Amino acid sequence: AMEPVEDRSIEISIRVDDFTKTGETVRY
Amino acid sequence: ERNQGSAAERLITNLYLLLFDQSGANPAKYYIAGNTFIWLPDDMKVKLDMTQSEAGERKVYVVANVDNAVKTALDAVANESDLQTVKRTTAMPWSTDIASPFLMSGNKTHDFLANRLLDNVPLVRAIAKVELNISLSEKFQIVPIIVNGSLSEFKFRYVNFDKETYVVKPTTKPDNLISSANGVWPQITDWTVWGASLNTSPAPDAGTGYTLDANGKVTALRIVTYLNERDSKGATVEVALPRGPELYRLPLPDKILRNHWYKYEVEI
Repeated sequence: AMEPVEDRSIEISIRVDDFTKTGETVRY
Repeated sequence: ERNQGSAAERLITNLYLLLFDQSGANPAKYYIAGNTFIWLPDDMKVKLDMTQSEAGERKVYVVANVDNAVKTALDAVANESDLQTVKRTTAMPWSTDIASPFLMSGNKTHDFLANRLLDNVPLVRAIAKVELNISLSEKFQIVPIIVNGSLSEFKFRYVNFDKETYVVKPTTKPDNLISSANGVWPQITDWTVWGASLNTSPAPDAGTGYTLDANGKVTALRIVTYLNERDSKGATVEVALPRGPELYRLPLPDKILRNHWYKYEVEI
C-alpha cells in the first residue's frame, strides 16, 4: 500500500503558554 | 507555579504567522483572520498550503490577537529583528483598557523536510498581571463610606507603568511611562477610589474589590490589573488608607516580565 509523496502541506501546532505565577508576602 | 489562567486570558481571535528562512529574511506570511474562525482551535493547530519542500527549515513566529495597526506593521516586516519594533500603544496601560484578547507571540525553528508538523510553538502573552490582596489591620477596619459600591476613602494609583506592548520584546525595552494619577498628599484629588467589580460572583479576571465583616467594617482589599512588561525599575502601586490619608507604596519588581503573574499578600 503506497503512502502519499512525502511533500505534504505543513502544519503548526500552537499552545498558549501558562502564566508563570509568583507569590510574595509583604508587610508594612 | 505555572497557571493556565482563565479562558479569556487564553482566547485566540486571530493569528499571524511569519516563516523566516535561514538568513532570517524573506518571511512567508499568513494572516488567519478572525472572520474565518486554517486555524483548528480544537486541535490547537494551523494548517498551511505551503508544502514541506517549499518550507524547508524555517524560523516560525506566531502572533495572536493582532489589531489592524499591528497587522499592517507585520505585513511590512522584512527581517526577524523588525518584529522587535512592532508595538501597540495604550494611553492608560492597565485594566481595563488592557483586556482580553491579549497580544501573544512565540517562535520555534523547525525543519519541515524532516516533519510536516511543527510541534510546537509556545504562545506567550505580551502583558503581565499584578494581584494585591491586602489584609487590613484593626486601625483600618472601619465602616466605610460607600458610594455606588465604591469606597470613597480608600484610593489607589499606578505609577510608572509602560504604555507600549511589543510583539517581541527588544533586547532592552525602552521606556514610555505614565501614571494613573499625580495628585499630591493630602488631597490626592485624581487618585482612583476603590471599586467593587471583584465582589461579583462570576467575578471578572481584573478589577478591584473588598471584603466587609458582619459589623460592616472593611477587612480586606483586592486589586488585579494587567500591565505591560518593563526591563527597567520603577513601576509602583500606591494606596491611600483613611487616617490626610495614610499612603503606602508597593514597588513592583525591578523587571515586569511578560506572561508573569505577580501575586502579593499584603499586610497593612
